Amino acid sequence: YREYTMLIRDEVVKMLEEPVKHDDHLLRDSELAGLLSMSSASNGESRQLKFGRKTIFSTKKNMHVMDDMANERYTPGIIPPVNVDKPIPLGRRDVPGRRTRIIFILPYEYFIAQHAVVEKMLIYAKHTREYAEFYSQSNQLLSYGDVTRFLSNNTMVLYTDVSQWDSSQHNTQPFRKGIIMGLDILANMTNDAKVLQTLNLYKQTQINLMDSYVQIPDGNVIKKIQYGAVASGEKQTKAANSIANLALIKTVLSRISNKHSFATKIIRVDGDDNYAVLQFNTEVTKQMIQDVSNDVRETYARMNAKVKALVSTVGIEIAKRYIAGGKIFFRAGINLLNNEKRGQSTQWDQAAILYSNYIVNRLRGFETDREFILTKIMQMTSVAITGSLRLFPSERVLTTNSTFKVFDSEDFIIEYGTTVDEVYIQRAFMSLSSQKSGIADEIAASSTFKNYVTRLSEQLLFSKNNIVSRGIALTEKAKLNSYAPIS
Amino acid sequence: GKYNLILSEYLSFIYNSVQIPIYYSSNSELENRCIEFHSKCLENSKNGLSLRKLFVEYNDVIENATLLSILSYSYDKYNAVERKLVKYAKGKPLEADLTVNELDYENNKMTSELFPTAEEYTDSLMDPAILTSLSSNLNAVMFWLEKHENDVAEKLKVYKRRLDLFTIVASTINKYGVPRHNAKYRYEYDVMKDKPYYLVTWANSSIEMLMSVFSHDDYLIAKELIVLSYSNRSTLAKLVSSPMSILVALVDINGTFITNEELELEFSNKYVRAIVPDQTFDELNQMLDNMRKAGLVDIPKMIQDWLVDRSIEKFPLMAKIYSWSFHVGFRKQKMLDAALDQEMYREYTMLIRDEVVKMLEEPVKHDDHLLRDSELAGLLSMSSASNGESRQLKFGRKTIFSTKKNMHVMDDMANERYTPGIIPPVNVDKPIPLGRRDVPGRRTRIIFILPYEYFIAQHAVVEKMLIYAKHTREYAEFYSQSNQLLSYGDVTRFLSNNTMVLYTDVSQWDSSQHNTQPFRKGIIMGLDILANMTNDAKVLQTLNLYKQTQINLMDSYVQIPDGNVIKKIQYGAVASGEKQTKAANSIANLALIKTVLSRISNKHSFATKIIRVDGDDNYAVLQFNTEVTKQMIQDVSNDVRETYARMNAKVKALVSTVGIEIAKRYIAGGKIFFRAGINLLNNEKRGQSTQWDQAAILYSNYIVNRLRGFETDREFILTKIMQMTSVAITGSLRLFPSERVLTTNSTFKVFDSEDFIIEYGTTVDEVYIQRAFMSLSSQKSGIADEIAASSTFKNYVTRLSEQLLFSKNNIVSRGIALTEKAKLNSYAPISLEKRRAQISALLTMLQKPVTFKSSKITINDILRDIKPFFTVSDAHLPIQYQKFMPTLPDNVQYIIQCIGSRTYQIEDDGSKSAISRLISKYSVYKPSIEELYKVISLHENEIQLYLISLGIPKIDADTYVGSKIYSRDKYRILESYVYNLLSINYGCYQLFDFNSPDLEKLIRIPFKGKIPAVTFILHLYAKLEVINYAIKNGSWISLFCNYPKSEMIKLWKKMWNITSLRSPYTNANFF
Amino acid sequence: GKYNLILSEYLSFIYNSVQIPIYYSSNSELENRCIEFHSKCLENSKNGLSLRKLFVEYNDVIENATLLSILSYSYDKYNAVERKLVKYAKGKPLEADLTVNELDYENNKMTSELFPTAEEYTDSLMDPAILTSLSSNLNAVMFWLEKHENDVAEKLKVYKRRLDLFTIVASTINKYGVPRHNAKYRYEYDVMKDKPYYLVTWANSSIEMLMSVFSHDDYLIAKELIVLSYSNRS
Amino acid sequence: FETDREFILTKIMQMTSVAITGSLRLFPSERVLTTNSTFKVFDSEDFIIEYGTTVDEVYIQRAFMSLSSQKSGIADEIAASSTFKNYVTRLSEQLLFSKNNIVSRGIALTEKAKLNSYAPIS
Repeated sequence: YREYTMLIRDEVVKMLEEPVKHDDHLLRDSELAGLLSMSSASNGESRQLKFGRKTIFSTKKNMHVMDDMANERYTPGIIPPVNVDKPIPLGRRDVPGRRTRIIFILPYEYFIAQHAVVEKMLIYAKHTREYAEFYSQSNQLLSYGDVTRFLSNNTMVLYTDVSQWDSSQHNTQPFRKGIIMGLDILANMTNDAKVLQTLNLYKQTQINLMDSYVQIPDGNVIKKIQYGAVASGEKQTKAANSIANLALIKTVLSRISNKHSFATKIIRVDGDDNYAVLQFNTEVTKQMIQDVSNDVRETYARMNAKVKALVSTVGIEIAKRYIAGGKIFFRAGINLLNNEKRGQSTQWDQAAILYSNYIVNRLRGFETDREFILTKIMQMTSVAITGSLRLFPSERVLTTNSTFKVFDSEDFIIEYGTTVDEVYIQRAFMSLSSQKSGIADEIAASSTFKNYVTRLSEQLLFSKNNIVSRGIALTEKAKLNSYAPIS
Repeated sequence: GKYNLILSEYLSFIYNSVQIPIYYSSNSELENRCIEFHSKCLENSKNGLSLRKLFVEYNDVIENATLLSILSYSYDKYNAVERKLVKYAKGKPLEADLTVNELDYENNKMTSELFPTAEEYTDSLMDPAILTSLSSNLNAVMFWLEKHENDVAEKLKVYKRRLDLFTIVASTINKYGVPRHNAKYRYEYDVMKDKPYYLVTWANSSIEMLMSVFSHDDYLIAKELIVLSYSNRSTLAKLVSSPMSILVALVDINGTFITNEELELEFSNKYVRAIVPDQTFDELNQMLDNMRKAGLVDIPKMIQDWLVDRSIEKFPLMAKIYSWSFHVGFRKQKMLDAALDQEMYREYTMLIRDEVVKMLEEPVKHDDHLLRDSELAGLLSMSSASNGESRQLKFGRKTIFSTKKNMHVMDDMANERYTPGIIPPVNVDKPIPLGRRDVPGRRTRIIFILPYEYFIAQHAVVEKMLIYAKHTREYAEFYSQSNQLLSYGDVTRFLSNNTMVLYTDVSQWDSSQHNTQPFRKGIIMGLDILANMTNDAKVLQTLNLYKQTQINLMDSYVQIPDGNVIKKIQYGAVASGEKQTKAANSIANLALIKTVLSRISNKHSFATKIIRVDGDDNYAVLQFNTEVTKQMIQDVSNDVRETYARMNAKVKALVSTVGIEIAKRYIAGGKIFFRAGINLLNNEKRGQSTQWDQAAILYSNYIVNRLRGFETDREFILTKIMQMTSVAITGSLRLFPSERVLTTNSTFKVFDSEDFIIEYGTTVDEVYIQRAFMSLSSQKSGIADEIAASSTFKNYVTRLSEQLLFSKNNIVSRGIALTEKAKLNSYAPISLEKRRAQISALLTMLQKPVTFKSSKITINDILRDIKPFFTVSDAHLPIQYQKFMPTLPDNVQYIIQCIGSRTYQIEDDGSKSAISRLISKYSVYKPSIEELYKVISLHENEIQLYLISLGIPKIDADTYVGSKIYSRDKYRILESYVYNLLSINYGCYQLFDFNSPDLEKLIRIPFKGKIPAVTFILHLYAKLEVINYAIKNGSWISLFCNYPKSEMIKLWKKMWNITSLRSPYTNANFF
Repeated sequence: GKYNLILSEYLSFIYNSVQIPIYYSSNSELENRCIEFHSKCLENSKNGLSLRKLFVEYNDVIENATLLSILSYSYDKYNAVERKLVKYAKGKPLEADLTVNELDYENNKMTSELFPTAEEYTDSLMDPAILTSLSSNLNAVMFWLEKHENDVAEKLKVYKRRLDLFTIVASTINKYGVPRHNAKYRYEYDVMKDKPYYLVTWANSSIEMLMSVFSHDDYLIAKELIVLSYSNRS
Repeated sequence: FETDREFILTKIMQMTSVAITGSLRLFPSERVLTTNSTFKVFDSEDFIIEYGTTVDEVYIQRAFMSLSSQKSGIADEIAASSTFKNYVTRLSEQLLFSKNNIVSRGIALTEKAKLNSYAPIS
């Protein structure tokens, strides 16, 4: 894993080489940025809180910062240990046709110590084609065209399914070693306390992780076993995962070269799949593909990693898209009548979501009869005013472009008030669009909210910032509803 | 989307006895389908039948319509808390060591002890003051645990920690039972009588903290504070935080950002060795010992471990502690106790007077119109004036208990009582009532309650003072549009191995009985000097009246309560409550440091590189003609402290070479840090906000904390919003508003469906609902209108105008009336009448709309138009800027790493426009951005009269109307209005450099025509879109725009017809 | 933001017998959460159960949504004024020197004197003409005093002044009781018949002025005008 | 003259509230009360006027405009009699030549805007 981890570290450095020496303001003030980002942060345990003179069960990580700051408990410089003493709760992600995967549940100190670095990492990715997921504003079509591009009778394509490898206990040591090693190299590049502070804190996240215990339930009881594998839940997850996956293919591809001579035309990563089109100084024979595939699989095997290493000359399949016959294909299996998890959406939104799902499927392939969908919307939107009187909303109410719009009167086509009635109703609907919450206001009434906002601003403003200040408050008052008692 | 589904779990969790979702839609056919589905659902449920078949029979409704809210038919008692809590009462209750609080009542005794009788009890010492219940918090916490009782790996560990801790709360609460809350969310005497007085507030703080834990350290910290706080309620917060000041000095600086000539943060590679003297280390040991001798164990140990290497890389922890110490609650002691704490000043007072003069030197000689008409300006300002006693009033034929100072002016003017030339004496005869301000980890401070004559005699002078401050860097709080980042960069700037920094904590000095004489003498002396500079009666009248405020103050008695009785003691200290408070306080604090710094010079020779003030802290970086030695720092600090001592002033004078700490921001390791302790489940005081606004405020608080450091689990916050927003239509039927209703940008918007990211109606439904919500946005008050019907209101408005207008001012006149009709609601009978009435309209609103005569356009409508013309394509941005605010969540920090950040505020009021300056140069009136926006959108002929109507000279007024500058001014007014509507200055955006060269490249926009308006919005819309994508993806996207020339004209019309959406809770503005 | 919370004090102050906040939001998911929180709150209250647990279970609603209004379930009679006022009726009622007004009816006589019979009475000479009640003003004034009964330093002095003066109003009004207002916020003949005709308007003006005092001078002024106005009305 | 702002807030609280039952009053919130609309009573900070900046304010802002102007079952019938039609036409006949209706539509509402005054309509 010397070759493998070495690339992971090096990739980390490039992504953060120029910013570190210059002493990027983002790196220096990483704490404020991560703090601000919380709205787009993961999730933590549904802790207990008190604001003013009441109690709540908020699970949102941002609010935790509020309770902690207004309680002298807030201490980001000290990132909670994720081991036997204070293990990691657990979250999950289900998907049809695949073993269930777990999701960590690290506290907020972790997101804060990871937002700036990852964000800076992504910018590098943003302009690097190897990362087919980030590059520019690129859509899946660009990725599709790139593969067919070099396909010729003298070049074979190779795709993989490193999903299991990303959680292989073997992977964690290298993965963590490389990230930490790079942070070390970057730290010996600056003399800025703010940056070094950030460079160091990120390093610690990896060290605490190196040995992480999991609060795994086992019935109405909560067991507590160890865990030497890497899971998702960190900011760097999606970004760092790619770095590793890209690092892996580079390692396998170079090793196989020892035997056959090719030419790496393109190399790419995409979550749980990494591919590459390599050209050969001669025509591709069945024997050649069989040999390379074997050499590739054995190589993957040597690194003790479970993977689906296939090889072709005209097509590739991966989790997001499959190119069969030179044509681009997308899977179309989004369960419509069985959701993955019970979120916080409402029955109405549930329907608008169902219609959204239906359209995506129709576009991709699978097509549930539209009459059936209309029926569901009829069932899902209706509301009862009495025990023997339901009120089924009309098509105009349902499709008119508003905050309650569920679908379209003609799939793929969006209409806009053209008649007087549509506009008459259109202006009328906006009225009762945002109705205050007898909780979302009082919360901004406690010293906690005021201190948190002011505390964040005091290190963000100089003059009379209120245009900025007014927005930050609503930024929270827009997510706060999440909390059951408010939603 | 996860919020709507999550809410289902919460409801099913609480209720075990139906859930009738409600779907709406812009689509007309679907809408009838929605109504059928809804109607059948009630029938099925009120008949005890299934509903699975109905949902299948309405897949279109579920999948294609929007969820409007979820009805809940229940029939228990909402006493599920008593039953659920027991499962967690397995632990052993906590016993408070009633021998910890210096002040008896600060101890967590049994309520029946502190208050033997009901007429003696007063939740005035522990009131959460928040419109949410303890049972709710307990309920919310239990819901999370039920949901995450099976999580695995690290997620589980969070549960084990959360599970453990919560047990401490459940076990203790269980012993006394779960206190019942009344409608006013207060805690009466009967419930409280047999329970540990400080129980309810404690549970909120413990719940707030335990639901903010993730890593092991969070747990020890939440655990230690949770436990000690139960008994210690007067020094835990102060003790835990205290050492942070010394710690900042300890770490060196490996590369930091500074302030360059263009006053923008610039990355510097400079290195500074944090050298500290031996004695300073002992000072820190004592802080640790005091923490130790006070019960602490693990937290002290942590700092101890940190001190072995003092690596900024492991500093994040020290920060979590300082931020966490604040979430222990508010130190709410008895008013009297708070009140009780309260030759060589020639140099000191002399500077205070001189500073006062400079601020008012040029204006006085010229005879500034503001100084001359100070009475009208102060009168107009009343809306932004302090507060006075809730007097008794009569308007027309009724009676009211208004506390607002402006209304007092109305009663007095219409009663011949109004007499500003005679400012009420504030002594034994007519003492000063009292107000208060509580803060975690600090002795309670009092607030005067002077009448309105005082604000009026102080608005113009202070306002003129501030303008001077506005362009003077010494006052780090006022200078330009400066944000805290500029202040941060200035300190690191000169830091070198030949210069030591010095910070102070003059908070106590500002209230030291010693201070009042000098402070007042200097202000009065300066007024005397200024008075002998003019011959203008109006100005001299104003210059004199201000002087008197000081003289009446010199000897001020306080109406201090002492039980159900109102004592009346003296008071030789200065307090807040005057206009000049914040401004004058700084003058004094700056005056103080100048005095100490000059005196110390007598010994060592340095060079004052920078000097600054900031409320209760003042600092300075001084350079030395040689390398700084530990001995040198020890000597200077001593000389400084002794000097502060000579002036008999209690202060925290520290000294370092690499870091500084102060009340607003601490710079440890060359990196800028902000505290993150805003209590979420325990408010300071019971304002006039509503339950809904309370929630939007809570979410605001949560985001600020996340951004600063502390992070309460977002799921918990969602739960609170679910509890706080819901409203009952019957005694067994609550109506929980949906996620679309809650997050859609409106006057009821509480949060965002993705923190740090603001959405805008893009679908037909969002807009359909968006236009619908605006309707019932402002509902008349059967009080706020009649009040404008009495001769009082009419006389007051006319009286103010008669000395403000000449021509037909009504554009100005119409605004002034609403200016009052917008605050008037404050008065309980109006806020309560409007709030209660709003519920009937709101409940009905969800029911059935479909009939609205929309015609008004907003940002939602404008932005929706531009969307289709933007072509997005993957782009890439490298991370180049280092980190300086290490706490920022990774997704937020990433944007700064790529595009950078600004150390300035974006003009969002039009204050920097030529027309505004002209209106200000001659008239004292001040039209808002909205007024400037409406006025600018007028015809040249109309605009000319407006200026005349206010007083601008015709020669000058005519010159503007034509002039090229006016055209540009038309562009600037719109810019300020637009930025205001995008809160570009609040939230997390205030930390983003929106003019970043790096961000600008990602946007592509051809100039179809030199039309500054449209080119502007397309660009800003382009920038916001790219930033938001960055936050929600970690990758960048590049946008292209081919907006047709024809489309631009249609869009141009829309730009001057955008209305607003009030919701103030959204307030995230922290630095 | 202080207005919404202040309103809570006022409601809790007036009602002692529930308060069901109502939150709305543009966010759709939060909105359903708001509805759940609202629905459960009615059920808990109409069943005499707590609500502390529910608020914790809806922190998102309190913190992130907007307050739309605050419902109030009461069951008394809104006659809390009679009871609260007595605490302040300690002072000695004022007696109007009916020998001050050149025009007889300008004098603050007993209504039954100026208008012996009901068909003769006419509030046309003292009608506040405002759609607010005297009891409300009295109620509002009492609320402020309860809230600022412990203020310290100079703030307290404002209270002492406000406290003193108000007593003049409370003491005088108490002697005749607090006049009841009808839907039209007018003052009929029966209520007025045994009270100093110019009482209601006077109380409004006295209340308006005493709630406009701050400095010592304001007090003497509010005090002198308040007293002389009771008899002098011309 | 300055009446304590807290007192004024109290009056607004009393004056705005509305009862739906005999034992249930509905006190409108601060957002409902100060948000710039046809029901706006005051400002959350005297002398300063705000404008919807958050999504909620705008969401509510568009919603309030809806029920802003609700027809009067009297102000319409009045324009239905020959009297109103004759009066409008009579005034216009000596004011117009071509197809004036832009002007004509306004005159009618000019009256339909004050007509409410009449008690039975207000």
